[PDB]
Amino acid sequence: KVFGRCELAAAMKRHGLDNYRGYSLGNWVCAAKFESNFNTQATNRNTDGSTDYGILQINSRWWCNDGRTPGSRNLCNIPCSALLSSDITASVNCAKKIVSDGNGMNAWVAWRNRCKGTDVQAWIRGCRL
Repeated sequence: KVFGRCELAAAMKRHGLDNYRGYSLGNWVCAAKFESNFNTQATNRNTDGSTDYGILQINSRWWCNDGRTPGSRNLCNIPCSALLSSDITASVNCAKKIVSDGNGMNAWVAWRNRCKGTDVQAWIRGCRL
């Protein structure tokens, strides 16, 4: 599924991500925009042999099981394929674990390089939330 911007904002808010770990909704929408272009089906191989999955590009070395990643810990206890569903529940639940792991949203490369420190409120401008 390719979400619209406000569509994803609404879903993320319903699932409790606005201000989760102190990260405003705009931070999570900006992260999704630059990680996946709001596409639940997005996948991208990493050099270490892991792959990132879904709207928040969750990695198969630590978080989800894809059956082909050396060193995989599956800390979200989910198949990586679950993170590609049109239903974002699994991605949200796993993202909550990741952002709680110590370094906050810095886990998300694209957030750190493209969202952190910017006017992230713009990402929810116009939305009825």
